[PDB]
Amino acid sequence: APPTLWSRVTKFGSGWGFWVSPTVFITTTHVVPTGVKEFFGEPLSSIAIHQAGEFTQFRFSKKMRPDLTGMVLEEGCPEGTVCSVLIKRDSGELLPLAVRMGAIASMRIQGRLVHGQSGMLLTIPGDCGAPYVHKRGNDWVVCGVHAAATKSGNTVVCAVQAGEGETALE
Amino acid sequence: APPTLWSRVTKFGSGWGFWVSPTVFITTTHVVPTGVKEFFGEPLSSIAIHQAGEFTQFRFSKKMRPDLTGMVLEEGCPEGTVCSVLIKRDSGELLPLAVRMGAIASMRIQGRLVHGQSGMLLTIPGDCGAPYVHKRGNDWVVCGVHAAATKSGNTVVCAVQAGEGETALE
Ligand SMILES: [Cl-]
Ligand SMILES: [Cl-]
Ligand SMILES: [Cl-]
Ligand SMILES: [Cl-]
Repeated sequence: APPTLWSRVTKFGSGWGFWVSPTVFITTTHVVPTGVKEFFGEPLSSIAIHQAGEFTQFRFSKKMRPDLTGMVLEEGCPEGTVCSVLIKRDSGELLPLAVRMGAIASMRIQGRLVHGQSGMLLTIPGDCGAPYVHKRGNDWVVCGVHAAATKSGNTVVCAVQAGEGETALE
Repeated sequence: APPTLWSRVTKFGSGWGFWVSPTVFITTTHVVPTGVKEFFGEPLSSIAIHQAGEFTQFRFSKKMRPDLTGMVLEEGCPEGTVCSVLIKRDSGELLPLAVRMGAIASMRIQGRLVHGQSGMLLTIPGDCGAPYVHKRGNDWVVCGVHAAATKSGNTVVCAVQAGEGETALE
């Protein structure tokens, strides 16, 4: 992952989020701060906030990152796709983790149904919101945000956009 | 423009629209058929319909074009960018037109304020909805939908997504 791609990964709430474009930010629902009247200084009424399970998207009225090109956001990826989870730590450390993605499904996690994609590491709770990306040609695609990990044994889950289709369970 | 890119350009209402991804379709507001209860066989309540001036986006619940990758949709492009307007005609003829893009502004056109970008051809009314695209590296970006042309003298306008910013007038 190049520096500019890492620059999209952004501290947010109790986790992280990701600038898909100058105005679009995605993150994991459970890290979104509660009881606030603005995000990044913008009043809530100036933001189109779309939340479905553990997937949250903000579309700001203001260009927040005019330095960035738009990039492609997809609903997960095909079985077996190798992605990178672009984890930043509070210290500043970068920890890109390779993951081989599995099935898209609605999965019960900590009492809630979560629409997401599981994968096997080839994480810590503070990492939630980190993007799952993969390279397509010379460009990068984002396809989920980090939502859960097993206590051991190398399974992770990213939340993905809402959407039903023939390749997903359901 | 490659065949797959052309394949996204789709007859719609009194004009055309464009598949940005398997679920996202953009078109020009004035070509959207009136008094219907579905688009492409999908009931309106199953679609997230976002309309701002002459820019209309549909996000379907069903994957309508699962053959397609997502591609980047931006709000217009920098001054001077050479785009291609991917015009299909009812006969099947392809007529890609080169255009050098100008200012993004809210412009009065036929009595209505239209948020769009003007450009100079380097069209017919039935062409409305055709995408304005430009190549970035090895990939293509869409940045507007055809909305208007001057009676002569080689000016065109594409509608663009809502959004204010330092490079646009307003
Ligand atoms: Cl690399
Ligand atoms: Cl920009
Ligand atoms: Cl070419
Ligand atoms: Cl697909």
